[PDB]
Amino acid sequence: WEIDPKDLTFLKELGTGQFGVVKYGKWRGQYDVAIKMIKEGSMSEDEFIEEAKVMMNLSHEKLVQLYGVCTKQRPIFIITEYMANGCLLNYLREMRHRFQTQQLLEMCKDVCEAMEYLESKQFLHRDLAARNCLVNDQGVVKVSDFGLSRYVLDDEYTSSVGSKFPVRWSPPEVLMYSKFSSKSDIWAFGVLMWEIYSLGKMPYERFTNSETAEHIAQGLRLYRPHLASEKVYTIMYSCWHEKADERPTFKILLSNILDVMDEE
Ligand SMILES: COc1ccc(F)cc1C(=O)NCc1ccc(-c2nn([C@@H](C)C(F)(F)F)c(N)c2C(N)=O)cc1
Repeated sequence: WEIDPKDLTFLKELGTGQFGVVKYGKWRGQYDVAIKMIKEGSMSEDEFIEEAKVMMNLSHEKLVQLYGVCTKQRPIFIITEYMANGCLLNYLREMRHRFQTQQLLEMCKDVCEAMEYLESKQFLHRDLAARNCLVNDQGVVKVSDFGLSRYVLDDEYTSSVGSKFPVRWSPPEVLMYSKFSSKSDIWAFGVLMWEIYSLGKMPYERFTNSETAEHIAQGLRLYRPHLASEKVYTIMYSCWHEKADERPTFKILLSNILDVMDEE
């Protein structure tokens, strides 16, 4: 799990975010990697380092691989698979100019495969959204930052009443009782399908976070994006049953997605 910084070559800065600056580089001069230089005070570093091996064991082709950490310096670096097309949210917005609707369903299938694998390990993502998915050079969407919110220090992001909490991707039991489960990741997956079919629009854009929480509690749900067929909308809507036990599993969503692919 411990990578020697001597083996990294830094080649270009890709951007920055909540948890630090990201650079593209090579490991041992040969293998592409992305390197995130963790923002001081943003994460519970000792706890993340001890459990970096846990996340490194989650190996599925549709999960962005965590390769290791560099911890013998400040700041700590997190080394991952390089995703040349960057975050899915921005990539959807760029796609508006040139795309086939069948590509949208393939993106949903990629994320659903990763989530079925996490579900099989009873591993909660806790913040599934287009901004936490990445896209590689071949247009494959993969899920990233799985389980990271448990190590975030800022309560504005982790608390269900924090200004920065992902309210628009949360079911009623998370907003009210902070009750996370595989079924809250299912709800967020339905919102992510809506983000894909809306080419990166913000969910519930006319409403504030507090209004959105009330809207959801009243049973109101996102509309069908015009690119989604009624069969696709039925799948995303199935993620939004008020009762968590009524929502499907990722194995069921994957089969439904594969049925629509085989039919349309
Ligand atoms: C799989 O990783 C994890 C799994 C579990 C967990 F709990 C935490 C992590 C984690 O912290 N990973 C560190 C990391 C995260 C995202 C990028 C990245 N970001 N971006 C862009 C948006 C940008 F703009 F930031 F560069 C890429 N293209 C990136 C790229 N990989 O090409 C790089 C490294």
